[PDB]
Amino acid sequence: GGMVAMVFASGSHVFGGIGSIFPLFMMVGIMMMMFRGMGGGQQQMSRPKL
Amino acid sequence: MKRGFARPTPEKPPVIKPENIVLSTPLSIPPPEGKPWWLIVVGVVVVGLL
Repeated sequence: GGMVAMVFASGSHVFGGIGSIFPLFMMVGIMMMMFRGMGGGQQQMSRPKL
Repeated sequence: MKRGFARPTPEKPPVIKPENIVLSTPLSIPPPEGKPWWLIVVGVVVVGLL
């Protein structure tokens, strides 16, 4: 967000309108990896084994 | 009239040797360990979108 904000403070306004889709899709993918993710050897019941 | 024939001491026959053999146990199939394939796929998308 700081990166988007930096571009906004400089005045490019390139992310206005449809250009904003790039930060949005990126932010969703990052969310999936950090909250759910996958376990190591301590979690034996991985979906394919169960 | 026949020719005489006296039977001598029997010659040694070839000796038979038995054998006890234990078979090798077959190999065991490796259980299905599994990689979190989707995680690295999202990863390469995120770094590319950046």
